[PDB]
Amino acid sequence: MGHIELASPTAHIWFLKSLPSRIGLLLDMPLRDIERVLYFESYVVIEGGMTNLERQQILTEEQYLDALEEFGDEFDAKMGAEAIQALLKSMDLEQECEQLREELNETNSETKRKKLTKRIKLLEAFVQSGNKPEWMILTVLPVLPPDLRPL
Amino acid sequence: DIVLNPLGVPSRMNIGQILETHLGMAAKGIGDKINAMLKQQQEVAKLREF
Amino acid sequence: GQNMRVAFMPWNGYNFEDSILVSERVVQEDRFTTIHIQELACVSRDTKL
Amino acid sequence: QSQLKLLVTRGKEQGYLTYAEVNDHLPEDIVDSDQIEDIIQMINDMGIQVMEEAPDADDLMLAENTADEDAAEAAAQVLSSVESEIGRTTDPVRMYMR
Amino acid sequence: RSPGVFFDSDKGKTHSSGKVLYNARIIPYRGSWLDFEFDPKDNLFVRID
Amino acid sequence: CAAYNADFDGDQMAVHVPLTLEAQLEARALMMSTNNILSPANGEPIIVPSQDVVLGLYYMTRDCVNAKGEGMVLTGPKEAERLYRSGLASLHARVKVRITEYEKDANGELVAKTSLKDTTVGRAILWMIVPKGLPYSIVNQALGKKAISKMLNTCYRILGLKPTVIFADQIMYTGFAYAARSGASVGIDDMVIPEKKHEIISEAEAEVAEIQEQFQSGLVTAGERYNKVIDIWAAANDRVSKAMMDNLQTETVINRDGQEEKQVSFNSIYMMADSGARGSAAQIRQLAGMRGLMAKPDGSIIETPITANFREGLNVLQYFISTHGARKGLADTALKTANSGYLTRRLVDVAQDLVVTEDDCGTHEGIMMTPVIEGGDVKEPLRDRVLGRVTAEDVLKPGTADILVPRNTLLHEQWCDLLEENSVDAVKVRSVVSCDTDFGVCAHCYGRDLARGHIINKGEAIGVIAAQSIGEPGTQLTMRTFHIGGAASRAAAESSIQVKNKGSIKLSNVKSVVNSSGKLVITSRNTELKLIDEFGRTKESYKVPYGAVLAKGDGEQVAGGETVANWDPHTMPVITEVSGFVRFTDMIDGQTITRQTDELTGLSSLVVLDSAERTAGGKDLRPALKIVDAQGNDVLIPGTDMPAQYFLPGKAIVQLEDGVQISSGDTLARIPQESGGTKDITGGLPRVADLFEARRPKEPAILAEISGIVSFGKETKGKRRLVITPVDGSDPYEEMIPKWRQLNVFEGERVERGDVISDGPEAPHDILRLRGVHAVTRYIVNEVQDVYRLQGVKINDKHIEVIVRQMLRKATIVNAGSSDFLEGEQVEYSRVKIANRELEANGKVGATYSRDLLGITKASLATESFISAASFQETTRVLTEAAVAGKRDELRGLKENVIVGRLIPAGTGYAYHQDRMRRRAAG
Amino acid sequence: AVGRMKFNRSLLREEIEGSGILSKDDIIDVMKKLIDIRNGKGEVDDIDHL
Amino acid sequence: ARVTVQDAVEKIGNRFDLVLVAARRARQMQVGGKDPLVPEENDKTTVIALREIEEGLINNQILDVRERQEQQEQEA
Amino acid sequence: TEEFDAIKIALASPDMIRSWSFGEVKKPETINYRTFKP
Amino acid sequence: HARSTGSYSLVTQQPLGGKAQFGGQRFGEMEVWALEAYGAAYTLQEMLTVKSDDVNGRTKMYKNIVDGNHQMEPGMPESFNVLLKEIRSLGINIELEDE
Amino acid sequence: SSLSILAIAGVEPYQEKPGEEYMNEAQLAHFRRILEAWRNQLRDEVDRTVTHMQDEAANFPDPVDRAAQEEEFSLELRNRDRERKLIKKIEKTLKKVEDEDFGYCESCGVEIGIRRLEARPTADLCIDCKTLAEIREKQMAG
Ligand SMILES: C[C@H](CCC(=O)NCCC[N+](C)(C)C[C@H](O)CS(=O)(=O)O)[C@H]1CC[C@H]2[C@@H]3[C@H](O)C[C@@H]4C[C@H](O)CC[C@]4(C)[C@H]3C[C@H](O)[C@]12C
Ligand SMILES: Nc1nc2c(ncn2[C@@H]2O[C@H](COP(=O)(O)OP(=O)(O)O)[C@@H](OP(=O)(O)OP(=O)(O)O)[C@H]2O)c(=O)[nH]1
Ligand SMILES: Nc1nc2c(ncn2[C@@H]2O[C@H](COP(=O)(O)OP(=O)(O)O)[C@@H](OP(=O)(O)OP(=O)(O)O)[C@H]2O)c(=O)[nH]1
Ligand SMILES: [Mg+2]
Ligand SMILES: [Zn+2]
Ligand SMILES: [Zn+2]
Repeated sequence: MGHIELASPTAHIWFLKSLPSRIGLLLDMPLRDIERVLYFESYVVIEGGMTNLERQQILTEEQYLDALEEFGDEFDAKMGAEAIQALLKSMDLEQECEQLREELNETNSETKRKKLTKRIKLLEAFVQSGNKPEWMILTVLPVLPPDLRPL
Repeated sequence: DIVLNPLGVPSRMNIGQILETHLGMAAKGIGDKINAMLKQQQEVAKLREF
Repeated sequence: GQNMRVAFMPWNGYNFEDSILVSERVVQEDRFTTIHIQELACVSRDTKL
Repeated sequence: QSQLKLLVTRGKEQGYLTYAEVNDHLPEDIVDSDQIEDIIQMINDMGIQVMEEAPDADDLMLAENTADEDAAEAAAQVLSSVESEIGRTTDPVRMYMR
Repeated sequence: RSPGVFFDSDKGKTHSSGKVLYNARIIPYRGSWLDFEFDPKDNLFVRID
Repeated sequence: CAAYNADFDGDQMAVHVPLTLEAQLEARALMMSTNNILSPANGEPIIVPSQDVVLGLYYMTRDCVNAKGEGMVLTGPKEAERLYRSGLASLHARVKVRITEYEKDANGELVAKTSLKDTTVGRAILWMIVPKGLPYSIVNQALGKKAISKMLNTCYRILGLKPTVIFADQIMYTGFAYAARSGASVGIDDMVIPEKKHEIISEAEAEVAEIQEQFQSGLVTAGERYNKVIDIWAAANDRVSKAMMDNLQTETVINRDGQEEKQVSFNSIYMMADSGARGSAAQIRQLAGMRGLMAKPDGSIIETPITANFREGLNVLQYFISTHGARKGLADTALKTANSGYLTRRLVDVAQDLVVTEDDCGTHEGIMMTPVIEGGDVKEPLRDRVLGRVTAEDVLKPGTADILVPRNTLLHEQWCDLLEENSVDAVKVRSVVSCDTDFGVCAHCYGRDLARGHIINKGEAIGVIAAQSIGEPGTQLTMRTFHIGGAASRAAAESSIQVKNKGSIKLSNVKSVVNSSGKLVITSRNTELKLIDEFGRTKESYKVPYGAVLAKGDGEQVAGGETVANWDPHTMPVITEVSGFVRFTDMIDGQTITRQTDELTGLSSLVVLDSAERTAGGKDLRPALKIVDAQGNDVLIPGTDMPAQYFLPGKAIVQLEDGVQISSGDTLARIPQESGGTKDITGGLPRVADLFEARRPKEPAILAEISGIVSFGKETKGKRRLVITPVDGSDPYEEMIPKWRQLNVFEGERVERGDVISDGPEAPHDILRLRGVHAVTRYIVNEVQDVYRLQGVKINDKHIEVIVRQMLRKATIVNAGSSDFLEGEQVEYSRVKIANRELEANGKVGATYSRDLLGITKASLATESFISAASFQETTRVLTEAAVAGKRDELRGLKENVIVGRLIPAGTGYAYHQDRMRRRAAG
Repeated sequence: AVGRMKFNRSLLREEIEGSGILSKDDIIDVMKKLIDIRNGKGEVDDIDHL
Repeated sequence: ARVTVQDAVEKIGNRFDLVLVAARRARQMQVGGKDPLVPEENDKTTVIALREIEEGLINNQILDVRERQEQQEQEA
Repeated sequence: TEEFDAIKIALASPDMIRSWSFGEVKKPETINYRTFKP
Repeated sequence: HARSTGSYSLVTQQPLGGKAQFGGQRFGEMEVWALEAYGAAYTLQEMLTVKSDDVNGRTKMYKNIVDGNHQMEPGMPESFNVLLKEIRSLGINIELEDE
Repeated sequence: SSLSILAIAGVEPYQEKPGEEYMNEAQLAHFRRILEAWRNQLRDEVDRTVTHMQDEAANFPDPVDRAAQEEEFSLELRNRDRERKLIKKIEKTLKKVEDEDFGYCESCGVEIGIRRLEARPTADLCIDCKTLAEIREKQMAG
């Protein structure tokens, strides 16, 4: 087999467009949002420090512009699949799972409780399998042996 | 010349082949009778009449 | 086609199913022998050798 | 209440959904050539794939209805998308054009 | 099918309570279509092809 | 050829060569033609003579009034044959012959009995072949398709394979020989137009003329004319057919020495019909009769018929109509077969993996097999249902502690014969569904029935066997769904019972209340009335509804055809247990009831109005019928403290008003209920698929969840409430029910869990939940098997049973202790963890589970290994999920191993994999 | 010309050849015939008639 | 016994490990380490091994004992 | 040929993708069109 | 039509089907099920691998037949190897584990 | 003539007496007999039909004769379905006779002719209402 060094990190279609979008539910981000992010229409705040913006908040073109102008430093936001990969790498599976368990110990509402449980199971399974989320985004692309795509 | 299975007639509701066999046998009977009257070379008149 | 003398009867299960029994007499007279004209082509190309 | 809440019900309440419906029930926007493709594929995970002009026979539509799974985020996805009317300009041509 | 005007019924299936809803479709040889159709409530609707 | 469904009209066949030595052996042992003569579906032979053979044998055995050598005495069959071949006697002629039959009387000894039988020459010549063990009786008869098949069957059952094979070959050769000697053909004059065709046709035409004249009179719209004409034509057609067949069959009026006689004719076409080689009455009809009415495209039946026959000639119109019908059928056929393929494939996907893994699970549970005694007789006897099943427990003679069948014994033919000699009715048989072993089944619970004779051998893949057996048929079944709604064998009426055979009367599930004349009026909803015969067996079974007056009770002998019960169908009487005056409770005029009262004899038509018709003040007022004594105080129902307060439902016509001393058992108020009384037969192919996909049916009937006195609830909101209150347990079970539901039980009644409350069809899910596993499995088995027998395709229940087991693969946990408390989980993992808990010290907790029933599609979708699921499911989805999950596939299954090209774990390769299991986790 | 012939024949007019494009009086007659069949003074046509 | 192996299954009832035993024996016969114990009728070794099984001379236990016999003999 | 069992599925990490591959394909060309060597 | 050995295809090393080329019938899914109905594991195994897709196995078995020995060497079906290579071409790691 | 609906039973056309009231005991008995005979015949015909279907069904090796044997069965089953639909109509008519509400039009109170009831004993409406309803039906259907 061969491989290609991709210059811009590209998202793996299967983990986005498959009816359950596993990037989306892992990141608890709707599909339309991730779509808008990859196609370069809006930014997302990656660790926006002691500011007025959350960590999975989308910013439009000129809202990001007015913010950067106002918040030059201590403000990390980006666009595209590399932004998605970056925010994916930084998310702490185990600690967030423990938070979820604390919520389960404190939270008493039927449907919300069920949803919480579902997420808890999902994360548990992921961290048990041993796959790190950042791999859903491809950096190197393998190329099939020539004889199987003959000329 | 050919031996055809009878059990194919009644359940295969194509009965026309049987009438075809009968009428064709009759046609060859005529043909034979003419062959006989010609082999003896009877006369124009008799072939004509028949 | 051609018109043959047929007899409707079972002849020791060789016409068991829709199969047909036939006499050497038909093949002897060559009345069901077909001529088939087939075409063959040999093409000589030039390889780089 | 919208113009799809009355559809999604039918889809599984009457078994299928003819092309006519999914055509007129669309909002006003994302009519773009074959934008439907995504909503038809979501509606297909519930069991529809109706023929030219909605025929019928054929007691077999529930095997394929079961062959399209519980996890129905799609429902949420479609709802959100068709409840915001952000132009789903997927084709890069349009976005670069803008 | 020849070009022209056709009056279809598409009966039975129409809401499983009868409501036989008719429609006249005007089809040219080459060009967009005209459709005049009914509704359960007896209202006459136009469709461009 | 019958096995291959092959025909010699240019059909082709493929030929493969087994290469390895083991493959050669595998071909020769399991796959050899001679080893597989028995159909895997039922036990009977497949290789039976097909058409030409049967014609020859039929010709050979038939008897004739008069021929050569009437009344000759021959010293044996060889002399008979010597006589026939010399032309001194006809091949069929009634004759006295000396024959030596052999008998298996001892423990496999042959005892020659040698005496003079009255038979035909032909039958003796045929007897030459018959192997030693068979009784002469076999050949003495006409010897048609049925008889010949029974001949082969008995030959197999008594002697064994090797002789049955040799005897089959002999039968073929002799049949062909003598068929050729017969010289049977088919001439134009052999199909005789019945003399009276034109008579019936003229009658039918005159009748249609009268109906047209009576139409122009204005007594009937067009519809009546159309329907009536079509019906008259149908009757004319069937009568003409019957007249032609009557003319045809027995027309040989051949003469004996002097006067004459009449006999079973020797018309070649007729013999081809009756022998069962080709043709049925209908096709003969279409040659010699009128080919009836035909249908246009739309399904409507055209009024004018053809009336012509193929012997005569049709005309343009008639041929055109016949084209309509023909082409419609021809076009439907292809699709039908191509969809039966789909049914078979989705039936194999669910069951593929099921393999016989264990020798014996050691379970005591089992299914109660009875002779299905539907009313008048034994529609299907026990022996057929129980043959080849292992027993769950010892069966006792009609006298306790007289064990005749030790614990799990395989029931072969002779065991069944012994079982017949006694009169046991019900036998617990170990079933595949209740088999206890996880990850497969046990040899014993399955049983013998296969192409071979013996108990199943360990390792054979039963899942795909059953799927194949259930899929191969299903092409006889008419494609599109049909309906009949006939139920020929009903109960003669709906009111009175009519005992068919003189036997003792015996009641099941009842509590009668003797009335004043002394009749056992039954107040139980679930009552059945059987009949024991001379030697202690259940002959007749009848269903007696609530409130039916009886005449003769229990024990007394009923003579043939006595009306033992009587009641008006559309009338539920309310029956009193004690005597005294009826007191009126909450029956205000205008508020809840409408005064319709009669004169002296005390009749009324009071209608207990519901909330809608009740005025604004009478919303909660439940009008009741108070059971008071002469003194006033509520007399209590015998043994219980409840004063019977019969909340009369809507339209309770209370005849016996206040002031009429009710005898213990007099009807309080007659309530007319016009409940639908017919069980529309359903059938064809799609209904089977629909039954297998376990679709909750239309307006479903409802059941009771827990027991206890039932009660009403919030009045007329669009679904009246039913509150089942347990006498012991907690009260609070409210179930809303639509108004259109008819109720079988009164409000103030104590129902038991899972009795029917409303009429109609029950959803299998409820059956499983309330009644449990054996009830749902029996329900499915019976319901599908009815469809398959409706067309006359015989299948053994075990295959349907394995499938049903595949449908129950899943359960849902409601308790806790180690799981997630709500996950749909296979019953095997739960059962092993329960074994863990119960063998270990700790409960944990727990955990109590409930079974779920899934239709074969979802069940297939619930596969564990992902290579199979990718092989037949949306590959992208399963691959993506398995990639994220890091799931690890041990493959363990059949289809996985197929895909990887290693040894299937079934049959010859089971040992291989079993070996590997021992090599894993070992030294 | 075929389309026009079929249109005019469907509305039972003696005139065979028209101007190809849809004259609006025709449309009005069309709605009249539609509401007629909707009332029941006519049969609907089958897409399968030759 | 090239007609019906019914009697061999009556000897060994598995009907599957039967064919495996017969394959081990018939391969031990083909590769001429041993010779047939039945007078050959110009048969191939398949039906020879089946005929050897049906007379009770060979089964899994007899195969294993004779195999360990030849092994321990050849060790010397 | 190994005797195997248990086929494992997981997301490919970039270092495994580098691990399987023997070389990087930088130019899109396929063959020399004159002499058909790669 | 009959075929013992002949030409194979480029990508899927199956034998070519047809009359111009020797041919080579085709064991389908239904036939697979049929063999599964019997306990016939070795015939299925050969038919699936040594007879079609296993190159080394097929040549070794040819030589074995010529030598008058009848044994077998199934190997991995080439279609399954292609499957692995195509899935691995994606970002999906599929490895044959060991114990 | 042994081909009508009065022929099935051994009954001969009735004859309303001069001062005879409309629905009397004798007429009700007459019509009850007629309907019961009609029903029982139809059920026995269904039993015949089913036995025929159960005997014939077999697997044919030719696709152009499986259609032949499944093109007469389709018509037979059609007739059986229609008669099954008519058995519910007969049952309802037996319920109106048993309830003593037989012989009058369901739309308007007018009584339906006796000769019409001997023509089609299941008649529910008078000829006029029948015709109007038939028009409304064909119009809502087609
Ligand atoms: C020429 C012919 C018309 C003949 C005609 O109109 N005769 C009229 C004869 C009238 N008379 C002489 C008989 C007198 C009247 O009938 C008196 S009365 O009213 O009947 O009393 C028309 C009718 C169908 C038309 C073709 C189709 O569209 C398909 C296609 C469309 C393309 O775009 C152009 C090419 C095509 C091939 C057309 C060609 C041509 O265009 C056709 C043949
Ligand atoms: N199906 C069938 N078989 C027939 C028929 N007639 C004879 N056979 C059997 O087929 C077998 C063939 O034997 P032969 O061919 O004559 O003997 P051979 O091999 O030494 O030449 C014989 O049994 P066998 O093979 O020796 O049995 P076994 O001892 O091997 O178990 C024979 O009994 C027949 O009509 N039909
Ligand atoms: N054999 C027989 N059947 C009868 C007769 N009378 C009525 N039926 C059947 O009973 C069904 C019910 O008829 P209705 O809907 O009540 O119409 P109706 O008042 O004119 O009787 C009809 O089904 P349908 O679907 O309306 O018939 P169709 O539309 O398929 O032709 C019809 O076929 C009869 O006299 N003889
Ligand atoms: Mg054929
Ligand atoms: Zn068991
Ligand atoms: Zn009226």
